[PDB]
Amino acid sequence: DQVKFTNTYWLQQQTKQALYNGATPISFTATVTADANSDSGGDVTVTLSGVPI
Amino acid sequence: YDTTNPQYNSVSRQVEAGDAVSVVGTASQTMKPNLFYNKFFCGLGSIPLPKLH
Repeated sequence: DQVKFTNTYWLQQQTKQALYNGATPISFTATVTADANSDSGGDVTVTLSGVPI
Repeated sequence: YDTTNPQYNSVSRQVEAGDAVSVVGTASQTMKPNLFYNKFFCGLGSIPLPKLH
């Protein structure tokens, strides 16, 4: 699955300016590596591929 | 807008106290404008650097 971090945008990797596809800015998104289930109290631990450095 | 010097008027009337203005955009949105210009809008140069002793 893909999780999207809403207020944090991708950059152009050389220039370091935020990306904009003309409607909105394109937010950063990462991918779940392995299946992860949530325990009581409602909090999840997950490993993601792609990093918001 | 120059009464003594109308030669240089850029605009139709004079901005006066109480005139309505507005901003172009939406409050906090981050965006990436396209540009248009003419060759003589801006210019660029570079200064040759001497070498340290």
